[PDB]
Amino acid sequence: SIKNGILYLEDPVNHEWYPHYFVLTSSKIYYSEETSSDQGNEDEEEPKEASGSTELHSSLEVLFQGPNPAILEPEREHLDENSPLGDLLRGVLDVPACQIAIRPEGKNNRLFVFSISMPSVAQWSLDVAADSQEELQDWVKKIREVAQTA
Repeated sequence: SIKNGILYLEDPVNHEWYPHYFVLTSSKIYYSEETSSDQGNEDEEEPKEASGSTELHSSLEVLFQGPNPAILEPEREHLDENSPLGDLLRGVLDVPACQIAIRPEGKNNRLFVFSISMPSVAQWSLDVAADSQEELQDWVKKIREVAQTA
């Protein structure tokens, strides 16, 4: 995961720019719709909860899982750790075999839009736009940076 942000894309659902999540790996491109899952595990439908006269409550253990809690597993660093479990990739592609094409005049009120296309897949043509003109230009350079090193 070298790059991560909210990149736009003409969704086939309504054929229009849609702000969907986007990820960039050293040698791959991922994308998803982003579900409504975000720590939504604190609301159970029950006839009111009830606490007893017995419980626990320690301290100093929480701080041992704050400042970089990924140190108690010296197996891999800056790698695909818990990727296929705590993210669930919806889409994937190969970045080291495509050709980007910045477009200073996409369409439908979109001057900043770079269209992608691989010369060895099926004459395909993708389109993506970044809110920040910098993120857009920086995104293209990255695709070329990972492609030039893969």
